[PDB]
Amino acid sequence: WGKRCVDKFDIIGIIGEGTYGQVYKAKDKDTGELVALKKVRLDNEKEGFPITAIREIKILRQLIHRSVVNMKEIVTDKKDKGAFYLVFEYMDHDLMGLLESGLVHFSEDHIKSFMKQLMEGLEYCHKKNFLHRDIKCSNILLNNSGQIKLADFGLARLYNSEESRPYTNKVITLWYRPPELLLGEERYTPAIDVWSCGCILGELFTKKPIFQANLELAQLELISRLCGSPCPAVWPDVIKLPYFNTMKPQYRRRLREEFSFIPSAALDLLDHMLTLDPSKRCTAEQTLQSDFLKDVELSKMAPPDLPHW
Amino acid sequence: PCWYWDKKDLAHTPSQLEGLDPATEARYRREGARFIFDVGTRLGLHYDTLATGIIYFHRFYMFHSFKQFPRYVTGACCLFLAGKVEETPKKCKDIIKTARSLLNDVQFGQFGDDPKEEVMVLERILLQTIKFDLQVEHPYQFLLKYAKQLKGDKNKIQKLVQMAWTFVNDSLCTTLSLQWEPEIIAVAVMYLAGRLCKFEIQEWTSKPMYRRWWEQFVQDVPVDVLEDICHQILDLYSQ
Repeated sequence: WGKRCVDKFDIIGIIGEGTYGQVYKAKDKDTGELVALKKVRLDNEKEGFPITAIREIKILRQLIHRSVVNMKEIVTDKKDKGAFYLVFEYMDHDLMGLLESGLVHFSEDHIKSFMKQLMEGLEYCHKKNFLHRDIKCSNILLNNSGQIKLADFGLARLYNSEESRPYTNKVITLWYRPPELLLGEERYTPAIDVWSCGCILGELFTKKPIFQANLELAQLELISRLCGSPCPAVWPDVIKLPYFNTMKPQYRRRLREEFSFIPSAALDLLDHMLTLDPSKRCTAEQTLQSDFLKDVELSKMAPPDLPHW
Repeated sequence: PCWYWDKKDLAHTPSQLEGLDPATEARYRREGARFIFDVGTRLGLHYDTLATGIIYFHRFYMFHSFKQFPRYVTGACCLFLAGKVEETPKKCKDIIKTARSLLNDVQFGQFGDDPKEEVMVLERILLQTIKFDLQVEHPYQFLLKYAKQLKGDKNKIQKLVQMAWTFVNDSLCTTLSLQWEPEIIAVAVMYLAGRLCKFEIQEWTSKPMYRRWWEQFVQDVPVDVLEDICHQILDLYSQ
């Protein structure tokens, strides 16, 4: 459909300061219900239309999934100094904020229904040959009706299984970054998104992130202390990485030991998601079939106890 | 969004509604498309980036008149946007420099006295006109894909692709991109080049007995369609 309508949206309040413009909260006059508006200005920049926004638009029009934030429309104001607004389906909360407060604790069945929706979204993105390349707790949107959506596709890119594609190194940000990127991998796989989800899966059970460091060398050490040092026995192709011999932290994999409280079915997933070798790591399709998420019937799940703030 | 009209609709474009000669608009589209092709070539751009801009250009003037919007300014704006979409971006400043070198004093007058602001402003309109449907595919992709499934003389098949490639570049100077899908155009230029070189393309397919070889690439396309696309391409060389 045509995307060039005037702001017939009644703005409620500013949500924050996202990429290339403030994000407003509003509700359109005709339909009803809430809507998020990502503002994109042209009068600020000699970029004309910002290219970073262009890739996001090109990707979101091709991703249509129940557990992925879908771009509804693009609207305007109206030789003028106007601005565009990206229309997204409004989500009340995000996983990071809910865990920041000591108010919200998730049951075992909440996490199941959550991890299900998340990985079901990734499988859709990975089958469409897209890398998220920025999966984190803040980029996961959750509403008051149990529904979960994956957001922020700015750093997303197209992937080719023909291995004819070297990409960017600085990806995912430090805390949730896979071991391959920390060692200088550029031609990677969708397995980098799985590692991030693994760092989120463990986060849910521990309320706080599992790997918190300020330096990249330090970050590798934290992963090593829990997942084991990058040995060729555990990871044969680790020697083909530029920063292997220069970032040596040996450690025994004490992952199952430090996550004893986690259920046996849940720990089996967390163990397979957080394997060092990308080629020897669980994929998106595989994680939806593990013990902790294979039987999870979404329609039989009851919505969480999320409070409106 | 549906991006395909018929010749009856093409005979009633916003340009011709303002009293523009149908033969003149055809000339304006030729000049405009070839302009984007030239400016992008001197900047060493991907052949898809060129075609992406041209399709933006053709689609733009299905909703706007040439009498209200100067073609060379719009073409430069299309090429600029296409560079960012196809992720082979060029600075807007360097597009104008290239434009000044190719255009004469009269033609460059369309950019006024501040070409950059003239192009930047138009981008807001261009994005709205194309309804933010940025991603487009071109006959080039399917031309190579279809040709890579032909079993025969490597020398003759290679020549078929070369001529077909040329015809695709020519089709961008026409309203064909507004008429038929890239898959059909890719076939049509193979049909044309085949008939010119007396190549029996069917004898290179899995079923050499069957005469309509193209029915294994595109569905439900009469020989009338392929013949029509040829004649629109052939009249470019005609005067």
